[PDB]
Amino acid sequence: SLRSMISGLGDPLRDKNASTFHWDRQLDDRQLLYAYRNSWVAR
Amino acid sequence: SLRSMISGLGDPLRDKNASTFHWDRQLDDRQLLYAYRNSWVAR
Amino acid sequence: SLRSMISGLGDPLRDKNASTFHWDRQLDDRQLLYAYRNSWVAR
Amino acid sequence: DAMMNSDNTQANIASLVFEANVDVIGLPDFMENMSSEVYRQKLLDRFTLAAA
Amino acid sequence: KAVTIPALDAVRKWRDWQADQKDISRIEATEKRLGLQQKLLQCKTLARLWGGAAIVIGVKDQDMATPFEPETVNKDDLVYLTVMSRRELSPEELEQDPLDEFYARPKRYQVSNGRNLSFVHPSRIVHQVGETHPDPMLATGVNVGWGDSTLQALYDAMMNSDNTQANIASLVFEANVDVIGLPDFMENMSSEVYRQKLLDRFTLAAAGKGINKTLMLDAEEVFTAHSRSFANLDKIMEQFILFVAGAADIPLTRFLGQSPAGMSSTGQHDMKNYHDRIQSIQTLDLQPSMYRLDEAIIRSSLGARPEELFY
Amino acid sequence: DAMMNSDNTQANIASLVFEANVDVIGLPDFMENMSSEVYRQKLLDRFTLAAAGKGINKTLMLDAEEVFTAHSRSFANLDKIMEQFILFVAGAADIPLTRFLGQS
Amino acid sequence: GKGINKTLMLDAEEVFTAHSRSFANLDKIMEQFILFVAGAADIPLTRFLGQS
Amino acid sequence: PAGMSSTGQHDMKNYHDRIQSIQTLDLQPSMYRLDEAIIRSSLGARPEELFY
Amino acid sequence: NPIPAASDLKTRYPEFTGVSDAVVNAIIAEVNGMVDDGWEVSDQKPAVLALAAHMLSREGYPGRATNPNSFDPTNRPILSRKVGDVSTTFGRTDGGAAEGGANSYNYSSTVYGQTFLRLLRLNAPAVGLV
Amino acid sequence: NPIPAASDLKTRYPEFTGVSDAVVNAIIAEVNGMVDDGWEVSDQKPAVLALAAHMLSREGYPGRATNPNSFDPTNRPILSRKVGDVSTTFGRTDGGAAEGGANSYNYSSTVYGQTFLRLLRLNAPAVGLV
Amino acid sequence: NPIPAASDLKTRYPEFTGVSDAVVNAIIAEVNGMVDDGWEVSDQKPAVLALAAHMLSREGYPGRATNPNSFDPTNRPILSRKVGDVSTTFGRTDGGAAEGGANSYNYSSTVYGQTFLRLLRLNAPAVGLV
Repeated sequence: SLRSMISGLGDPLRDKNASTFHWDRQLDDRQLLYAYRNSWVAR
Repeated sequence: SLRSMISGLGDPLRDKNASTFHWDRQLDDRQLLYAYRNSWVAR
Repeated sequence: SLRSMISGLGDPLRDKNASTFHWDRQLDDRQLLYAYRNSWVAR
Repeated sequence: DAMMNSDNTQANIASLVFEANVDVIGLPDFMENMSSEVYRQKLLDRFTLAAA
Repeated sequence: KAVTIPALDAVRKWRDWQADQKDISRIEATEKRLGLQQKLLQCKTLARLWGGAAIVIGVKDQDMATPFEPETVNKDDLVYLTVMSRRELSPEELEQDPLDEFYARPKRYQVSNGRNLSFVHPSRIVHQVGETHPDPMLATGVNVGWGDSTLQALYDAMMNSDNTQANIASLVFEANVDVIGLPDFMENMSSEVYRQKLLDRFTLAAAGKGINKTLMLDAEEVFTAHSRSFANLDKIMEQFILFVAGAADIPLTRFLGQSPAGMSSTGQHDMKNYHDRIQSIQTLDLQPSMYRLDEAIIRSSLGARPEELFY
Repeated sequence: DAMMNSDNTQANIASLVFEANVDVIGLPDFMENMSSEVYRQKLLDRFTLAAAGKGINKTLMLDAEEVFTAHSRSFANLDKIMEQFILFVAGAADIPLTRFLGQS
Repeated sequence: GKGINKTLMLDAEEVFTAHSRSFANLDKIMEQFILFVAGAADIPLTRFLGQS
Repeated sequence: PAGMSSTGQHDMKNYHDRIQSIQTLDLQPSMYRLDEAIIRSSLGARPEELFY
Repeated sequence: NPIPAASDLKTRYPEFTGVSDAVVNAIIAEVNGMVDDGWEVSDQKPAVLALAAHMLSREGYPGRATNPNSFDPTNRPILSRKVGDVSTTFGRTDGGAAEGGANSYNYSSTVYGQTFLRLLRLNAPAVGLV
Repeated sequence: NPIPAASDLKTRYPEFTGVSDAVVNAIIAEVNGMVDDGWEVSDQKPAVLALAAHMLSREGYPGRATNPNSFDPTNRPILSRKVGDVSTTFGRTDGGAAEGGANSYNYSSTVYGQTFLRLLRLNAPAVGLV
Repeated sequence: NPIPAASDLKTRYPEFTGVSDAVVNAIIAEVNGMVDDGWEVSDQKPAVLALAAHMLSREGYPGRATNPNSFDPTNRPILSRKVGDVSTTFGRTDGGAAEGGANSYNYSSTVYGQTFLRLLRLNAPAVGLV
């Protein structure tokens, strides 16, 4: 990753480009039925 | 690298083009599971 | 050559299109070495 | 030098997409609402539900 | 790239001999033993970068800078091929007599390190230059009996392109700078405790502005935004690497790899000009200077040298 | 004459890229801060650290009097001009541009 | 040293305008005059002006 | 997709001209104490007209 | 600010010699937050000693009054008096009076603040990067 | 500034002859930071000697007063007097009075600063590259 | 400027005949930096001799006063007097008074500077290429 001392190019407090990002897990048990049945994209 | 005496073309205090850049190492142990499972780009 | 009595189309005092032009000879003895050695166009 | 020119401009142009359009709201006397804790949370709690 | 590649493509494939009396096999074994393929590449690049370079031949039991022909010796004796730049030679005569072989050429080379002095005769030396100087007697500088470098002519074309790369990549940081004008800002910034009360709050208020957060300002505070212009700054970047590639005399299908901005490489005559330039090095810079070689190495086929043997 | 037309316009158009966008800052009473040595280094040392990092990830703070305009130059059609002058050199040398300027 | 990496400081009275000239269509004019020379010499532009 | 000089006969013929200048100028000379020792390890006997 | 500028304005600004209680404890404590170690050494003493005199003279005389107790809480400027027959005309001051605003603090009314205001401009350049 | 311009304004500017304590130690120490070695040699003496007289005449007379003690802390200009029957009319000065601002320092009110102001323009050209 | 224009303004400008100490050593030394060898020969003498008289008449009379000592440090213009009953009305001058600025030097107030100002325009064309 990049980080510059001036202009804050990789600072996870000031810049928010990719410096402030992560992933949280996601779960679904009922809307698998709703999305398959009511969306042509998912079916 | 270039550096001009006037107009500061390669000065690591004034210009920030590539004169103020480096790399820090990055590490990840848990979000390898989150990114593989929840992102089609990573999978 | 053209020359109009109104609007001065070929007058060598008023119009300067080609009516005020000639050629002077040009000479060079040392800068033949400078131009051949320091210019990729001339070499 | 050729590498660091390309990798800097990738991280700059992907930073502008977050600020694709920022908007401001100018209140007339905003110096005085933001002068205590109980007053300013009366303001910012309502602007959350109004600018969401 | 302007130094190495037009000298590297001249010794990629090279020198298929002619006669076969089981002798094309061991006339290459003397080349592969000495490493004559690599040492001609490493010599031409140093002549390309610096003013010139030279490789010196060593035949066994040969004394000094004599009038030195390694052509009469009919044996299997050849050991030395050391290659040195103009840094490690010395062209310390000229001998302007208009009748001698190697006229206007230095006649004697002070070359050794450490032990001795070792005057060396030019017929023991392959003489390589970068660019031939037009008036070699009036020439000056370090390269006196040598040629001129090829960063001489393309120095102006190179520095035009490398400056505009570092300028246009500097504008991307200032792609859009914005200002905020407070009414009485002269007085908040008048002590240390007051100004950190201001700048700590503007950090947390100007960090997250964008699509999903909206700024709140007073009706006096201004917030203008100044967007710079990047119009036509990409056809400028490609017209300067034309003039470098023209200065190096390499087309942009070899310089800058296979570039997508090449629209005159028609499918039959792509690089036929570039191979016409290399064959003018193989027959005008490497063919004459290897004349004390290439009759000495065909002499090292057990002493016997034919006449109708060539390559 | 054909050579010096082309080599002058190369060194001019590559000079404008340094001045691609120059910006000014107008202080109200600037005649008086710049009147001694100790006063003006109090000003120019702070404007160094305040105009070094401006850009996408930092925002300037100015007074409401201070101006900050930005003057952007124009690079329109300055690349079809650069290629019409190397035509006239290659025509003067009587070499086509598939040999002059390499395979262009 | 004014340009990308340095900023001018002026007084609020001092003006600093910038006058940019125009180079529109001045390259189709340059090529229509060498037509009329090559037509006058009765040489096509594939021999006059090399392979243009 | 931003490659518009890969004509359908001479796509990457320059890239294979660069690799053959590594195979015969950086890997061929430095393996000279090899490649005569490994053909020597064919039960001790080494021919002369054996190459690759 | 290692040394609070106390009790020197009676010597420096000679008109103020009324009281020393409604000056040092009352106004010097209010003012000296404006000065800092970031200023020059020749300015940390007179600028506090001048801005405090501005707050004194914004009221009547140091403890808001001299020996006659005629002080108005709005400093209403006087246009014209007459003592043949007693007649005065006053000024008009409601949000701002004469080239003076209504949302800021006016430092340009007395001499005591104008000498502060040219010291405030030289020592506190106005810019930030946050 | 190797030599502080002290006690010469009594000879140069002949009206000031009241006190030498409220001038040299009180105002010359405030003013001479404006001059520098970067000016001309013919200007380092008179410009300090004129700007200090501006600060003197901005107050009453050198120690703020002459022998009558009638000084107003706002230098309110006088429009019209009359001594047949005693009547005066004054000026109006609240943020700024007559072509004078409210956020700067006005050097163009007395002669003593206007002679400084044409020496300040010639010797301090206003530009910077930072 | 090989010859400083001294003591000729008493002959050239006949009103000034008061003192020769507060003129030559006091004002001629301040003024003559404005003239140069780059002007005409017919202008290096009268322009210095006129701009110095402007600085004299900006004050009262050569050493700031004539024999009556009635000088005001702000040159406040007089609108109307009356000597049946003594009554005057004055002018208003705070940053600038009547078509006169607040950040420059006004050369167009007296005749002595206006004769300089038409000699300054002819001999100093205003352009630079830096």
